[PDB]
Amino acid sequence: EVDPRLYFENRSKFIQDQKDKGINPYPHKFERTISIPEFIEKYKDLGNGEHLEDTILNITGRIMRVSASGQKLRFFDLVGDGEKIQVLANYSFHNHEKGNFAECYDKIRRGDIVGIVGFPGKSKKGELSIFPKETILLSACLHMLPMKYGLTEIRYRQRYLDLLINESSRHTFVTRTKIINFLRNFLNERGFFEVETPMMNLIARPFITHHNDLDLDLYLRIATELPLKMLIVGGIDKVYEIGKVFRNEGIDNTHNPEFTSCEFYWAYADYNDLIKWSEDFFSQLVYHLFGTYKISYNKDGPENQPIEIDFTPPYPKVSIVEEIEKVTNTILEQPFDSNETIEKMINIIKEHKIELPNPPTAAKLLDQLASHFIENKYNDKPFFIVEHPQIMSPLAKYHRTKPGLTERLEMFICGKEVLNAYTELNDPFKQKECFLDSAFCTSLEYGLPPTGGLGLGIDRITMFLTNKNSIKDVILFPTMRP
Amino acid sequence: EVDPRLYFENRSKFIQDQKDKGINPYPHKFERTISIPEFIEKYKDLGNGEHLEDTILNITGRIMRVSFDLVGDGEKIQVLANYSFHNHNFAECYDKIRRGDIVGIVGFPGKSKKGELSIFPKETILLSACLHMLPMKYGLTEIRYRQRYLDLLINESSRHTFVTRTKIINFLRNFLNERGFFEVETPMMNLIAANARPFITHHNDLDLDLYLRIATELPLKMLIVGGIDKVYEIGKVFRNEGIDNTHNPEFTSCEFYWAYADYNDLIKWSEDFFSQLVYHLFGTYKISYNKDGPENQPIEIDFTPPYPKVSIVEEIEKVTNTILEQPFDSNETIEKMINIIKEHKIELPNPPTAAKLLDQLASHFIENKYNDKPFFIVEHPQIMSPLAKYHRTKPGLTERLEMFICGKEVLNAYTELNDPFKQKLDSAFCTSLEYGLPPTGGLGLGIDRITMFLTNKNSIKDVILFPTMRP
Ligand SMILES: C[C@H]1CCC[C@H](C[C@@H]2Cc3cc(O)cc(O)c3C(=O)O2)O1
Ligand SMILES: C[C@H]1CCC[C@H](C[C@@H]2Cc3cc(O)cc(O)c3C(=O)O2)O1
Ligand SMILES: N[C@@H](CCCC[NH3+])C(=O)O
Ligand SMILES: N[C@@H](CCCC[NH3+])C(=O)O
Ligand SMILES: [Cl-]
Repeated sequence: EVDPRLYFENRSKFIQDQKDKGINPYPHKFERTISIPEFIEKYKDLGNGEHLEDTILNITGRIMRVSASGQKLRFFDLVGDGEKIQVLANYSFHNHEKGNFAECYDKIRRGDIVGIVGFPGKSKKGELSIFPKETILLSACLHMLPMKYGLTEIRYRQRYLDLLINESSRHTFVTRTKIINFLRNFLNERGFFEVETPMMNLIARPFITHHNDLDLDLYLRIATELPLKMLIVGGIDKVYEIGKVFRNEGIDNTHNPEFTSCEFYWAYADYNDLIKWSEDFFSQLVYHLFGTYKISYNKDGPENQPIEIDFTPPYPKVSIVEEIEKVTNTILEQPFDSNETIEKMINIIKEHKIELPNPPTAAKLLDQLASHFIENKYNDKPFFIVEHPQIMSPLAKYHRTKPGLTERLEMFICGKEVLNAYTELNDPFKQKECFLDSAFCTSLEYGLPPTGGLGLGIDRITMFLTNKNSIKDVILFPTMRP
Repeated sequence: EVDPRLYFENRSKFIQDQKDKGINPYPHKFERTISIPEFIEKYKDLGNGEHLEDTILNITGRIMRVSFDLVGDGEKIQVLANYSFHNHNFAECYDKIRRGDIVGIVGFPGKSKKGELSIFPKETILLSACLHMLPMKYGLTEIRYRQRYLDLLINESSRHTFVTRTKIINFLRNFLNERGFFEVETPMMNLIAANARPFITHHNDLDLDLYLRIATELPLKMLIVGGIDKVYEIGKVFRNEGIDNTHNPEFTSCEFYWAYADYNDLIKWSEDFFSQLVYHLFGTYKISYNKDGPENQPIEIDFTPPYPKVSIVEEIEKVTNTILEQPFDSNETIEKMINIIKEHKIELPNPPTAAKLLDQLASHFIENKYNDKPFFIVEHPQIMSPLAKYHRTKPGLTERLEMFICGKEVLNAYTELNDPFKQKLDSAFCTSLEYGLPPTGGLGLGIDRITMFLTNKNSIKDVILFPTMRP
């Protein structure tokens, strides 16, 4: 035990020595007849101690436990694609002509990738194993690997260690890819049409980069909203894009400078459809992934009791202003940026011991107030926070009966935002910035139909569905300090 | 012949006037019962002049011709607006409608005496006005790229072009997933960035200058090490470099990495995947392609496997009456190549490294050996190819391939190099290789060039929706 991190020294040597002896310890091809998970699937049902000696198979995996037993009989745990089988290497069954048994297995360390030629069977004890007549070294593992339960900050830097050791890690990311596919199939079913828009435009704080043979400073997209709308105008009535978006700001458990987003835009759809949409999409994904609508989620971390979140539609809808009003014994007279009212809000913020932001714009004052009182109204369910004001919501179309508000929604899971959508604004005159892009503004003048449109935070969604407290856990190689 | 300046102003006025009259010319919702393409599909088979007057339908589209022509989702139907049927003033409710306007109609389906399939309005609402005058059909420059929504609205080919792009991508995603691959997302921004100049940007609350990925190769390999034996990613990659017909600073790529697969597997792969996509999209393996532009006769490109394979060195050698003795970066040989470049009147690059000298020589002689078929250019040397594993029988070469269509590169792939000692890059990636990368084959596709050929376009600008233009 306790190797002095000289394993590398004594492996890097061992490699060169293998080259010196005429051997190639990194051979080009190994023609395999079967993947581990297939192996398990087609031999799960053998009787303890039954060998199929007339079946010669070629298999590959990574060694993960070199157990030894006798001298003329040696074990190994072999893994591939998230699964394990045993190897039982018997001096008796070993094809001697190719090589001396002891010296063909004395070589194999933990981590090594091997290629075995064997027959399938079960041990007396009933462990399903491969039985090698021959074992080739395909790609050595030069370093000592962490033991099971070995894992820190190393997970994120070196994901390949997480994926190799912690059976949950693999699951976590297999779930991410599921979700994304589910959604793509969800949307394509409904007739939507995936496109790609530009990552860099000419205009949240942005990431700014230069194009050398262009002499123009460009900007990494803070979102996918604008071009898609320009495409609705193009006459792609149902259009979406899944993909990375870049926001220069603080990093924390629910914040990464680059993150995956989906936005779809559905011509001829009002706010009500997007609520029907969201309730239908969330529930179905959750049912798809767990067979039940309810799930468990360790909000306060895995050392603390989980909570149960219930995705059965419908979900609640809360009117942001009416709640803050209700909950503060207060009226918030319009317009919100009026003098009288901003003070009334700052008065509230301080008097409930909460952090004032600078600038104190009514838009930001609302958001804070919301994020204190309302956002954690329900953890045990997802719910919507609807009808935000126009001065929070400048692409959101003016609500049709209620003055001052828009027809917008935001779905919240356990305090955090994961969907944001609204009846789009399509009337160029009402766009206060247009009287944004010169290009986008113009399009609106070519005539945007009534449209509803919706945005999802892929990672936060993934986070909840994979019981992670950090967004760093559900991204494969998050951006770390050096 | 109207002026476009005032047209905007007179419509902008017309909107305000509508609001003054209590009318809302941008109404929130119109509950439609049917899409145009559905309308066509469920009434294609009416007799000329037959009305189904007891069927009241709600439909929407964009007006495109006053005589009215109505379009939605790439298709057109007629509108016939009759005093006979109008729910009562008719003239003043339709004198209002301009070309471009989006409307919502309440009508019944039927055919004109002449057999044109149409909707018949009792009522027509203005849903979203078109404030500008639109291009006449067959009146469309640089405007296509800046304002794509005009291209998509007028030129029935444009829509096709992009519908094809999204097809291809889906075909490939289903192609790969079928075979067991596992889509992932890697980072767009790395600490250290193929051989290409990078886009460089700063993270504010990290206080650090990061690099837009020039490719997806490295992390995927680090994932192979992770034990995702079949892994792929489709997505944008950023290269600070020249723009032209087959070049955009940002472009879509797909790279998959296939553990335990040799270089040959990737040939089988590519020949499969190309042929099948081509068969999938056109029903035949052969396509037509206006290489020299649409004013010039097309050529026929034949995707029936197998495709040819050409040994880069052996060809340049063969074609130049020349031996190119190893090592290539030797003194004697570089000269022998520069001698060749000048003496066949071709542009020398600086630096004159043997790696670049090869590439040029290749791109002149070999790359246009076949236009009428796709073909492979295999076994590049190690000094061109530093992630490519050393070819197993031939010294000096690697086990690499590159599929070329009509002179242009669209696939690049090799038996990966997995032996850290032989690697002459990220401290992170290197390290992974020391944890032990199995034999793996891996492959890269240029989504946009592939699209370009399959959609008969001379420019890569045509198959990207909003290409990056100068203002
Ligand atoms: C496209 C929108 C749609 C609503 C859901 C989501 C809202 C937030 C935004 C965000 C910002 C940011 O700076 C770092 C993030 O990680 C996230 C994130 O995951 O979700 O993304
Ligand atoms: C994934 C790789 C594999 C070879 C096929 C293709 C090669 C080039 C890449 C490239 C570079 C560049 O700086 C500007 C580009 O437009 C393109 C492009 O789209 O074609 O993509
Ligand atoms: N751009 C929005 C998502 C789309 C909302 C509806 N247009 C966001 O990032 O929140
Ligand atoms: N990174 C390569 C594609 C993968 C080739 C095989 N590892 C390129 O951009 O050409
Ligand atoms: Cl070979």
